[PDB]
Amino acid sequence: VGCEECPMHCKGKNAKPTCDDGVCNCNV
Repeated sequence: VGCEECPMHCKGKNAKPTCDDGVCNCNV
């Protein structure tokens, strides 16, 4: 995953993606 490829991976409704040291992660 990546910062420019996060939205594609994690996609829901109340799940916002985040970038931490090149580590993408979606929470809220």
